[PDB]
Amino acid sequence: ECSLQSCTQHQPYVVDDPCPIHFYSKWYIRVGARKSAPLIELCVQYTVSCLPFTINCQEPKLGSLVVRCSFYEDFLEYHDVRVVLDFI
Amino acid sequence: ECSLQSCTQHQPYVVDDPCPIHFYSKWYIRVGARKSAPLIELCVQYTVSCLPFTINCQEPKLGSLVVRCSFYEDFLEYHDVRVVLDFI
Repeated sequence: ECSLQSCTQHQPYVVDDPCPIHFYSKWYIRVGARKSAPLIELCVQYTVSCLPFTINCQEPKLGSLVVRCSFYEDFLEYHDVRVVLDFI
Repeated sequence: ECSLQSCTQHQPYVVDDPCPIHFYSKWYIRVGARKSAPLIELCVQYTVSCLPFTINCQEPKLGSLVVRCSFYEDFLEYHDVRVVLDFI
């Protein structure tokens, strides 16, 4: 799955949670455009705040933002959602 | 809306139509990561075939592939869907 979000470049932006309502959230940065790339977990200048998760509206330099969604709190099954931005 | 498709880099790939079933299709290349960017219409080396629409599995150099979907043949209302690839 994939999420297209619009924001103003180089300005704070509260990222809309692409996961279904109630689903638990983990935010990552992947490396390269490659299917199985390593992930850098966020909230364990790009990152602005973690409460709520807000960023400066640009693409990170080494990968593309990713949200890990799960129906369960400890992620028995999870689904990833790439977050791609375009600039108004 | 957005579509994440997996393919093998630098190899022919038949793009899966992200539009709903039956919806009419126009394929474009936008310019830059900017919301209102000009569009280059395809099927009026990246492009491999138009029947069915197949490409070489990479990101185009100046923008990101886009599909224009419409319930009507002459596009009274249309919805765009960005196509983003990752590489297995």
